[PDB]
Amino acid sequence: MANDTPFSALWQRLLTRGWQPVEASTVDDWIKRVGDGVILLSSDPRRTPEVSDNPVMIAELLREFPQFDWQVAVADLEQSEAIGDRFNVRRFPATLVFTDGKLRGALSGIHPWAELLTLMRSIVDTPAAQETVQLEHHHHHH
Repeated sequence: MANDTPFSALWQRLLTRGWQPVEASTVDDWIKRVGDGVILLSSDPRRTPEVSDNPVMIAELLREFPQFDWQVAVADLEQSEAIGDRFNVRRFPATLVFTDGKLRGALSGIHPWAELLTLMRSIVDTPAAQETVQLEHHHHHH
């Protein structure tokens, strides 16, 4: 891993709320380790009035599924583009649904509650089993 790096005060404020800062590359190993969790991409950008969203409702989501212990990560602004591409969310703000150490999908659309429950539940209906392929190294050379 790295040494942890707060890019700016605008960034570090998210770390004050919590969550792990991940990259498009190192998110792979992160997922396999945590098993169950959600990655927050670069969500809502600035507008003009305070009609923004900001990740505050993701907490109640997490606590609504207390069956698993979810780890939440943040994909910065840059990593979100590569990560979004990889998980086929195109390039739009969405939460990545990871359970069982495997990808369930993304949450693009469905913003208010009620519908979110059934929509997400439809995807996380039944638990599964992961392929289990964790190649970790100490020092092969670097």
